[PDB]
Amino acid sequence: AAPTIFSRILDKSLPADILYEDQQCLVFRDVAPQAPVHFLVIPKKPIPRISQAEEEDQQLLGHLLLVAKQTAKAEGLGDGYRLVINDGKLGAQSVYHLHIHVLGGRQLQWPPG
Amino acid sequence: AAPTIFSRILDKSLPADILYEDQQCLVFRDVAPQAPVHFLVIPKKPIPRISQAEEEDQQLLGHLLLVAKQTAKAEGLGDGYRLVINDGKLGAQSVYHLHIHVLGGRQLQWPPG
Ligand SMILES: C[As](C)(=O)[O-]
Repeated sequence: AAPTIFSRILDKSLPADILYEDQQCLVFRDVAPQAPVHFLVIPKKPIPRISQAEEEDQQLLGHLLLVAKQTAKAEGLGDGYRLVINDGKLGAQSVYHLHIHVLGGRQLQWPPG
Repeated sequence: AAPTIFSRILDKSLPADILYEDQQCLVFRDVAPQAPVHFLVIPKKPIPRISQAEEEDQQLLGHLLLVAKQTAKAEGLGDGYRLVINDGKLGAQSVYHLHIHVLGGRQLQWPPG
């Protein structure tokens, strides 16, 4: 039944560098950054993976992408960035709580893994 | 906005392998695939890049993520996949019309470019 590590970031049990918070979501820096700017946008609702989002999540999912781009701008990513959502094993999903990676501050390569 | 190659996919002047279409969006296979399954989810509203989405796009943005995961399921991506949105030069955004890449059918690496 126990929730993921992200539930303990959300309830502030685990210290994190939090960039933004509202009643729907939380934004915090990734502690294993893959770029000079690397942060995560997560819903408070513990959707485990994008494959398990439902129609009722439409507004929340749109809010997560708007918060990602608002936070990218606040972090100074004016020359481009990348949003990544990993689902399951082949996506290399680490924590089974929905998160959007935001990466910037270097040239991102193609393919994206 | 200037016409892009996506304008020619949307008006069906440029043939594509179209997986899904509704009032709000179009889904078609990427012609330079980076994985055995690689398709694009695009809005019909020509938002040039995620950095230029606005609050009024919330419902559309949520719809694009739900169509991405519904189409991933229809394409048999039950072992995981990756969603990628590129913004601007450092994101390696090729076409200035908002698109979500969906990649599956192989193990995606980390970092994601
Ligand atoms: C051919 As493309 C739209 O993945 O840069």
